[PDB]
This record gives sequence, structure tokens and C-alpha cells, in this order.
Amino acid sequence: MTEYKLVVVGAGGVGKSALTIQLIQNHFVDEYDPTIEDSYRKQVVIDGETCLLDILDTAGRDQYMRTGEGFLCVFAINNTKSFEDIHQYREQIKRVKDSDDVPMVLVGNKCDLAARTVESRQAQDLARSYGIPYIETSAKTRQGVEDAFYTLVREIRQH
Ligand SMILES: Nc1nc2c(ncn2[C@@H]2O[C@H](COP(=O)(O)OP(=O)(O)NP(=O)(O)O)[C@@H](O)[C@H]2O)c(=O)[nH]1
Ligand SMILES: [Mg+2]
Repeated sequence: MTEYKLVVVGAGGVGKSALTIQLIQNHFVDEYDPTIEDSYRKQVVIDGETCLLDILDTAGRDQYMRTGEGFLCVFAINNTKSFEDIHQYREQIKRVKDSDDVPMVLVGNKCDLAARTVESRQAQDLARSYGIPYIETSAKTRQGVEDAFYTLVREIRQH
């Protein structure tokens, strides 16, 4: 079956693992557990198409960026530093893949938190400048999780 090689990147602690575990294991990991490198393979049905999601959950590079087909670039809405770091991930991915239009979704996670420091407007404008979608998520409530991953799969389909 069709396989989608997804890679989740972003600053340490923004919720890359929490988002992935929510999608695949249907629960919120509310504990400290830094990632080195974890892989998740799951058969799913997206828009009627049977496919395999091969998700690489990374640590907060060139090798995995090269094989990845789509990227979720994640930052946390209560961590301005993580938002400012997005540019560096974006540039490295573009360089390694020799492409300025790589399937990608900008993800603003932890949207359940009231202590926001990154305005949705600034993230939206950045995404617009990259020509990619901006989606806010909460690995805690599961809001926007399937949306983020499925949108990424669709971006790959339309590449
Ligand atoms: N309130 C809230 N907390 C979240 C959310 N996503 C993750 N967290 C919390 O943020 C912390 C770090 O999440 P984690 O998934 O481990 O982040 P990571 O990006 O995978 N870290 P690392 O790069 O080191 O692998 C955890 O305490 C986790 O519960 C979210 O949407 N909302
Ligand atoms: Mg992690």
C-alpha cells in the first residue's frame, strides 16, 4: 500500500511526541520523556485510501530529512523561542531536500493553554510566507491532531 513518510520536527518540549502518541495511541502523555528517535508505523484509512503512516518522532538530522516526504514543523504557542526556531528547521529541510516547496504544515501546539505568547496571526503570516498551511493543535485535548497529520498527507498527495 501507499506509504507516507512523515517526520515531526521542532524545538525540545513543544509536544512532538505528545502529538504523535495522541494520533497513534489515543492518549495524552503528560510526563517528561525526551526523544532520541522513535518510529511509528500504523495502517489507516484517509479519505478512503488505505495507507501506511510511517512517522518519525525526532529529538528536539540531514539523513531523516532527506527520506521524509512531509514534515510537521511544530512550535508551542506559549514558547516564543520555539516559534523563532521554526525558520532554522525550515531552512535545513529545504537545503537537504533541494526544494522550496516541500510538503509541510506549520503546527502551533499546546493551544489548550491560556498563557499564549505567540499570536496566531504571526504564525499564520509566517505559514503564508512559506506557502504552507498553519494548524493549531493540542495533544492534550486532541484538538486539531488528526487535522494536522491528515492535512500533511494531503499536501504530499498534491505535490
Ligand atoms: N498543555 C499541554 N501540554 C502539552 C501538549 N503537548 C505536549 N505537552 C507537554 O509538554 C511536555 C513535552 O512534550 P513532549 O511531547 O515530550 O515534547 P517533545 O517535543 O516530544 N520533546 P523532545 O524534543 O525532547 O523529544 C510534556 O510535559 C507534555 O505533556 C499540549 O498540547 N498541551
Ligand atoms: Mg519527543
